[PDB]
Amino acid sequence: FTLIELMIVVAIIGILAAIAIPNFIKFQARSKQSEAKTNLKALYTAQKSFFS
Amino acid sequence: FTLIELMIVVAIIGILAAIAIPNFIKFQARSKQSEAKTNLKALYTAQKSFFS
Repeated sequence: FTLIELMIVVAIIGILAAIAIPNFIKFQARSKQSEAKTNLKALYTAQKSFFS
Repeated sequence: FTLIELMIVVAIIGILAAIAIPNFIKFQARSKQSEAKTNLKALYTAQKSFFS
């Protein structure tokens, strides 16, 4: 190999350092949203038993 | 040998002192021109790496 190849190697690692991956904060927000579901279903249950 | 031969020897040395040889300054200049080639290829390489 020669100088151009080696500079391209450096440039490629520079590219990978700035890659645009998916936004996983969206995934973690969807994980955090489950509190609302569980606690609202608990509200529903408690209301039904209270009415009964 | 005689006087004519000796004078011809002197004249031949006079001729050799003024012989017309190739112009070697052109060969020196062709040697010096290699800076441009090497440095322009380095410029090309660096431009390609920067683009990448």
